[PDB]
Amino acid sequence: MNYKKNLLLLYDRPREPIFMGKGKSVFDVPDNYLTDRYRPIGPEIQNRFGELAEERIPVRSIALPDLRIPMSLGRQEQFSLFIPRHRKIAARLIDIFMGMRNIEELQSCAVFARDRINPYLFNYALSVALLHRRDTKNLDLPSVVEVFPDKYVDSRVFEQIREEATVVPEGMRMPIVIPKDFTASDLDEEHRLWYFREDIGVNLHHWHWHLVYPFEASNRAIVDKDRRGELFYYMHSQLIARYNFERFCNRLQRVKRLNNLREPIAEGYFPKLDSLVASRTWPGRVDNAVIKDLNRELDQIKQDVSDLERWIDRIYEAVHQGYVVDESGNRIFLDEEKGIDILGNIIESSILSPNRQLYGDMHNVGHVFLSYTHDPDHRHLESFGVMGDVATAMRDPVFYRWHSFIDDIFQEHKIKLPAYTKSQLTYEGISVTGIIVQSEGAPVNTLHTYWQQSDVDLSRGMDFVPRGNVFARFTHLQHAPFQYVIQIDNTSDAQRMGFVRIFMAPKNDERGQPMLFRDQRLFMVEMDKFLVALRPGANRIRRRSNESTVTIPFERTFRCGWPAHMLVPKGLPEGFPADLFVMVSNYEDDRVVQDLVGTCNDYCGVRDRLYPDRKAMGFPFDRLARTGVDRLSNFVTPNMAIQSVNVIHIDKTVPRT
Amino acid sequence: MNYKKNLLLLYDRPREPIFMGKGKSVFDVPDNYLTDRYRPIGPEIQNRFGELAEERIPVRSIALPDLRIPMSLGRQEQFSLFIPRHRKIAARLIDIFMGMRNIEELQSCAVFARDRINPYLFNYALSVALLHRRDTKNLDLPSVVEVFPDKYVDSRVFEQIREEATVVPEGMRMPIVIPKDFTASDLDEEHRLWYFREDIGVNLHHWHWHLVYPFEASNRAIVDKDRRGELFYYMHSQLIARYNFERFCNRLQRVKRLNNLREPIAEGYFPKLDSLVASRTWPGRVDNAVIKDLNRELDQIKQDVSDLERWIDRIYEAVHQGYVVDESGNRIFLDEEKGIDILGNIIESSILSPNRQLYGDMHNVGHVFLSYTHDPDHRHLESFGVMGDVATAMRDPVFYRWHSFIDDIFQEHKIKLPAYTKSQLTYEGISVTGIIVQSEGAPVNTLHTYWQQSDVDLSRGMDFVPRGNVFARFTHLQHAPFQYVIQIDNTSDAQRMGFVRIFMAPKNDERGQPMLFRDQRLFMVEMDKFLVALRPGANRIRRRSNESTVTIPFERTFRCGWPAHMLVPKGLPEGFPADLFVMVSNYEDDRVVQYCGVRDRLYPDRKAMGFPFDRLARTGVDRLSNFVTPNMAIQSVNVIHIDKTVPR
Ligand SMILES: [Cu+2]
Ligand SMILES: [Cu+2]
Ligand SMILES: [Cu+2]
Ligand SMILES: [Cu+2]
Repeated sequence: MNYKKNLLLLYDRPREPIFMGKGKSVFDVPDNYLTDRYRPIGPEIQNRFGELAEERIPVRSIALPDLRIPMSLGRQEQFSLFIPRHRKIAARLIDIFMGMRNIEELQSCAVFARDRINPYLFNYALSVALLHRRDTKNLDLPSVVEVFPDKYVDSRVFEQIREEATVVPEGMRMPIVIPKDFTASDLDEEHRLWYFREDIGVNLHHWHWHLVYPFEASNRAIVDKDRRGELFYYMHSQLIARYNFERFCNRLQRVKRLNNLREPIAEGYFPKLDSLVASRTWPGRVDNAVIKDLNRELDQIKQDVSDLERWIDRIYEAVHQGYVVDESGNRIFLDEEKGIDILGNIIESSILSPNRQLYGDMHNVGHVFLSYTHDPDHRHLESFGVMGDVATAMRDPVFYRWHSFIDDIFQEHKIKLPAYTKSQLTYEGISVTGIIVQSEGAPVNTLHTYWQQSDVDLSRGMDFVPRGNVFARFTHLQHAPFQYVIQIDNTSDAQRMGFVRIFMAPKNDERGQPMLFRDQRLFMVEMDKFLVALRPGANRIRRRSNESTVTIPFERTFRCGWPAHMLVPKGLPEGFPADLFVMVSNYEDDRVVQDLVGTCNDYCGVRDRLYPDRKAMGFPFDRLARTGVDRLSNFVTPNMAIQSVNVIHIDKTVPRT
Repeated sequence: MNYKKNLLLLYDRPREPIFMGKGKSVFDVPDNYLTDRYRPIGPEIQNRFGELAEERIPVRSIALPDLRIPMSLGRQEQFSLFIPRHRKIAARLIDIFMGMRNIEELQSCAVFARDRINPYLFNYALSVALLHRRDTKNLDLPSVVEVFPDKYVDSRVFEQIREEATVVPEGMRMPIVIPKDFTASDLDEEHRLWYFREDIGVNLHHWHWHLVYPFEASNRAIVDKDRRGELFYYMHSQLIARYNFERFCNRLQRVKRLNNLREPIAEGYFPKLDSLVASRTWPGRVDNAVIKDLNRELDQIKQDVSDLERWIDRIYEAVHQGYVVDESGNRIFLDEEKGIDILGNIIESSILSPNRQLYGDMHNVGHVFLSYTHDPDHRHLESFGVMGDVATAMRDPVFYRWHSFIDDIFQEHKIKLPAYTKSQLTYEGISVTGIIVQSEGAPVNTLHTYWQQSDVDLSRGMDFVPRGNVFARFTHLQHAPFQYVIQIDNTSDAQRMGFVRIFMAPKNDERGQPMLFRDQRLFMVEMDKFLVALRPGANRIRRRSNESTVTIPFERTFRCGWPAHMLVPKGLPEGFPADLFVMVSNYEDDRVVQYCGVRDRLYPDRKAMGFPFDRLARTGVDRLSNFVTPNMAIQSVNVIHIDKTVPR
């Protein structure tokens, strides 16, 4: 009905009162729905903003459950899901929206609440409720860049957008270029990774992943998704694999983990963001900041560094022991199947953790510690730095150090699992004899990258700015389109089903030697995974880069999955050598019997109960090598193939077409 | 298309070869589709009936997966979904039919298989496939009475139907009366409940319920229906409530549970059925038969009584402990919300059970033990008695004892739940001031029952019988139509939505006083549950007996739902006193944002099944008349039976 489309208007101009009129509509709000500030002059307002509106949306007056807790958070305050207290506020609000009887009342509750609670919080609480209600499915949720550009753009632009919108008439407005490589100069070698850390795409993917797989609320409210623990492990694990790749393409070494929390943090980061909702800027972190015990009375944080250290010591113990202990005292075994999934819920701390009290909230609390080095006891009345918000956490270099450490802990479990036997990863009959890649106007086995400007309308997000269009020009990494061509022989006499699993890693190390397996296995980034039917004899399989199951299209992100333009590492101008790897596994073993919708539920989707692959995530390379194996070229079975690829960057700006 | 209608022809005459022609059609069965018995004389056969057919259905020759497993079960053997081995065979066949994507290849696979596999098995496997594919939806499957009358009718009639059909010309054929109250004489007081145990209607309802909610099925999608565990609890729980009602109307006490499996079973039952597919009869059970350890090597059953006892001991422990343990070792808590649902899947064992290995297959294995007392080690090469088949299980009195026990186990959990507070079952503003019932030509607050003959065409099920019509006359309980009239006051100033929940129980005890709540709560049978919009002030709600959400129409059964004619207990000639109860709950709380429209999504009521009375009374409450809140009402009803046979 219309109602579905009317809720989307709430996302429009988050700080402009709801009675000011969104898009080509306006809400006809009761007087008891007006805020205390504006209610005493309600007559003057409803009339004043009624003009220029095609439609007028009525709203029925209900009682509405108590909004005390939702309103506890200040309006000009920041909102993070990492902070213990905010979690309890969101879960209260989400409960109101995710218990609202009708689509009429959801709209009524929302319209009332919207101008009383924190915009950032409202956006989150609504998102999730709509996302997981059974009568608001298939809904096109606005990009959070468009509603909250302050979390994605240098603060400098805002006063230019205000100038341009006020001075120049619509239609004649110049697109505002968004600064890139702006957080640090060349004295800081970390500045080279701007195109990854600060890319709009990857920050949106991270934010959205945490939307659809929260770690707190209610198991029916989306917490208990199949293998979400393993997902948490793998997704974040691939972030660092991809990051480490991009590091090698900028003449840097692999990211160093956060060994121990008492030693200083070498790499500072000033993010250059200004929260228009908080009306303040995010604090920076200086070079050689030290983690400090937190005592944030307001936020309900009383945590010592030793608490964190204690959790880590215990988690390590469990991993080595090989089992964990639940609240009850019983033992649960970290086996080949569910071990990783359990560990994930323990480490991030999802209510699915079999003993939160013992093994703690290790990952999340780390994000808070790192974000509050500048003001840990609240004596300076300052908010958290960028690592305290999922929306912005990936911008800071320390993210990759903290997430690198966490990964080492997971690894400590994976190296205990028994090596995959020759048998286990052989496909009797199937043999892959070669894989190549071809781009239009480029040699075989060669990928190209470059810069590309794209445009985004940030109009809906610019509160109290003259109406009209406000286009912003993003510069971001892009790759030339390509396609894989895989030669597979059947030699069976029957149609064979198979999973095509495509990863890509560096060929050599930082010192220029052909990488060993033990090293290289951890640097393999997944590039594609798809089902294929093989006829007897010979089969030529072709797969386009844009069909990737790791990626989501341009149009989806701007106008949940990994951004398409970030699919290929940057490489070097002189060319960066890389091993492309493909494996065909026996789909009959890997199959997950299931009924599936597969239509852009941002990647097909996988919002259906189960995850569509019985094998472990990162399956060929998640475990150690079997005896005798030493490098990729002798790890291989017949049903696998390796290919030398060369990744060439070109420092030029192509248009978006 | 036609294809949908052509599959329905497979259900016609299950034991007549598929090339003999069904209805006004015939299949053009290839010569390599003829069975090894019939292939060598294909020429003479194909053109025996070759002219006399209006339509001729072609059938394309396809690959056809290996049908070894489906064909493992003998053709002259009995089926049963309780037997472990049959489950694996059926689930595999279901998988084949289900796995042919095209609706034309399904017809081809079916036509081939039909004459190679066990008819009972075929019928099940097809029924399940059709009901749960997308292309074959809303397809009206023929009543299993019409295709397999042997499971529903005294064997005596069959030789009369054969005589009548051979001797007398069509049009002059007399309807065959089906014997009633034929399994036992008046020396057995259990014989009085024939009209319930042996009623066609209720046996069909039971069979069909297990069709749409299986407990084992390749793909955990069709087994995983919303609250199927709680459904399993409640549905079966209502069977016994209704049975116990009918017992009181025949001067009997409440059904005694199977306290322990070592003690003899007092009540024997000879069902008098003859399987025309097995060409044998179902075995009877003698008086004072004892359960015995099973070793049915063929059927793949190796179970000791102590195994059953061990499962029970463990389930009781879990229920008292208040939690279960999954395969992984984790604990899951039997809370107010999902507790009952979990327990249901545990008891009887649905693949949804969080730990089958520990808590076992308790309900199902019980059905097998009870059905094999006469031959537990297969030394006598005899098949299972009536309790071994869902289609026939309700005929035996022991069914209600075994299902009575099982219910007590569920109860043990329900009595742990906290009593519903005055608050929880009050509807602020709403007040029900009275409920009555009226039948045409009968005093107020009075229900009538009687016997009624109905007719069913068993023609499609009578294999190798001269074609024509074969009408059978069933005698079954019936009630005079009636309607409820409910007086509800709003006193709010706004339109209030509400759920009307109507139950009926016996009024008094054996000593002649008002029954106490603790007792009476378990004897309340659901009569209706429907949504109503109330205007401010006063509202007069009227509801017909035939609008009941517990029931399905006549036409569906004869031509899943409780039979309409069985909606009202029998009562006595002198009149049987009963308390009619109604409650209006706040639909806003009970609502679930998504017999009762299309079934395939959710159970439309957030409240527990049997909601007013599933839990113990709050402090101070003692009998129904002080359990009541304003938004409830009680009414004395009198149920009168009349021993006469009315026409339709
Ligand atoms: Cu994250
Ligand atoms: Cu993180
Ligand atoms: Cu049953
Ligand atoms: Cu049963």
